[PDB]
Amino acid sequence: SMEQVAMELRLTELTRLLRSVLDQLQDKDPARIFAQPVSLKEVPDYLDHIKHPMDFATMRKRLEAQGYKNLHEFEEDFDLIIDNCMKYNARDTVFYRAAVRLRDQGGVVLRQARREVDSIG
Repeated sequence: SMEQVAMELRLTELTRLLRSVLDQLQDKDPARIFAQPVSLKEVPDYLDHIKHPMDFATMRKRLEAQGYKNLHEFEEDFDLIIDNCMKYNARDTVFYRAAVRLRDQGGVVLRQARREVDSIG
């Protein structure tokens, strides 16, 4: 149908906007602490601590398969990256501190993304 195509153009445009949001969030992590999944070879207990691991490469795979239906789902994954880190790593660590700085900096990008998603529909 024509509606299904219009829908798919919206999903495609959302994917376009979320791709740009993802790039901007990831620039706030120049150390690449959140770039890839936590290694289960190097942290073999990780899943005993963290039940839903997340990272930017995993978010990008979902994104490129148009797996985010709306901004809320994308924010959920970004918040997992942060929140997982802040639970697994202690407050005095470079990892925890990196998550705080990413949360703080990402806030600004996410604020305007919500406006753009509402605004453009």
